[PDB]
Amino acid sequence: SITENTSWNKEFSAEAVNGVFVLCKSSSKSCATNDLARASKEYLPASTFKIPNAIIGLETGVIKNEHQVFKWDGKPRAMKQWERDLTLRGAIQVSAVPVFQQIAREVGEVRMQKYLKKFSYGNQNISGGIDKFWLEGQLRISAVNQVEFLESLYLNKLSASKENQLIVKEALVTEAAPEYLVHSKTGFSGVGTESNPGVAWWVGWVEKETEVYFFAFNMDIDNESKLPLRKSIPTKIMESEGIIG
Amino acid sequence: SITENTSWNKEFSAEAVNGVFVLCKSSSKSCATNDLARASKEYLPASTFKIPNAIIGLETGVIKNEHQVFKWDGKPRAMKQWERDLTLRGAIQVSAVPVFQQIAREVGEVRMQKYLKKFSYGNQNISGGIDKFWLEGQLRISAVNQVEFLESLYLNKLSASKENQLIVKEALVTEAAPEYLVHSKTGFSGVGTESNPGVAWWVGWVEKETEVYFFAFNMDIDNESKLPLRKSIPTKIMESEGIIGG
Repeated sequence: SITENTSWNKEFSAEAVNGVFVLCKSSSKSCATNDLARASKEYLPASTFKIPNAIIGLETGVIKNEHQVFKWDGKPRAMKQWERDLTLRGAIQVSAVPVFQQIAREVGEVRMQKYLKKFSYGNQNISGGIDKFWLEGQLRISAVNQVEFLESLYLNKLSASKENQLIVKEALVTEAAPEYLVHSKTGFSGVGTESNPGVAWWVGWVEKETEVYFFAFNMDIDNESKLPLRKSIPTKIMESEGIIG
Repeated sequence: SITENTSWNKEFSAEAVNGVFVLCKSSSKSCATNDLARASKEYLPASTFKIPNAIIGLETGVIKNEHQVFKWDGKPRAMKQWERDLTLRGAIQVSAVPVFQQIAREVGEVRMQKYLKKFSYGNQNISGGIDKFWLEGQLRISAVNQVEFLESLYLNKLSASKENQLIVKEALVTEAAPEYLVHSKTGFSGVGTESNPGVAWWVGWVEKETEVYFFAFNMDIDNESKLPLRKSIPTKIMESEGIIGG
């Protein structure tokens, strides 16, 4: 049961951001958001899709194990940060699209469709090209569905081996302290246009002491300069709730 | 095979210390140390023993899974740091004794002995009391053996399920950046005296870009103020090797 916390809009009004934050304590049965309507509205997942794509790559054997190195062929890539050999974790953490485009091609449409049905992943529409459906195609997922999916992963309840779920979880670690641990992933589809803006995401979970909080944030974005808000707005909200290391 | 780099002794002498650092690139077939003799000398593992103990706990079913919460009964602990409920990761990282003493008791001496044989864990001598052999007992392990054991864990080659090895590995993450990840564990037997020192440890591995480095450090400790050197000396050596920065 999700409730609407109107005070959480304060953090969005300052930057004139149209977006949504969903935060759940312990389980997805206890959630709150700044915007009930937008919470279940579906958007391109962009690089947040690297989470299911990595699990599927491991499940199908396309990715051998957690120590696979994705070698760079020396050919130009869109971001300099991607122009190097990367581990599975590195490729996820730097959001190396071309690595995951090749994984998706090797998985193929039939297997991709099967796993997204098992994972209950959004509208499950992978039309738009096997290497671009999550970037510019027809796939859509809401913030609420992201939290449901992440909770499954946290609990090892996805239809995949526990080993493969654990591998992907360590790849998502982004903040670590003795009694505080964050697993998270960003996404950014691009800037679209003023009338049809892009979308930016931050999704994950926080473990503080013996509690766990699942979260998903998205926002409309038409100016790349606003990108950091995808982390700072959720972080400010979480810190205001005492979720801090 | 392991080579000696005496130029590293500088980093220890400056600060009072008698100790050893072992550092290996890619595998334990490419290792270097400041002191070959001390690299193979065996010392009490102290809380570095939480690594095998946790794996054994999971393998035997004593620890249920990665999400088990170790609840505090309310009775006082040596430290207030531990008078709280802890996850497995928390119990490893705040180095919560009583949690691991109970795990050891439940595992029992016969099973504990069996797993330390499978893991080739030091002198495999667990006499001294089942809940204190790694803290005050007869168990000893060298820095070289620590690296070998950690490399096996990294590769999922210990005699344990891959799932349980993965669970324990996430619990050991202590630093995280996109292309830099550290798994590590400290240990400290106590502050001894100048003539009968305690031992302090830092062991782990660093994944930097697509390379991996295994490490194990120990030092004699006879002054409480010197404890942080267990991280700063290895850090300085690793920085000199180009691992830390760029």
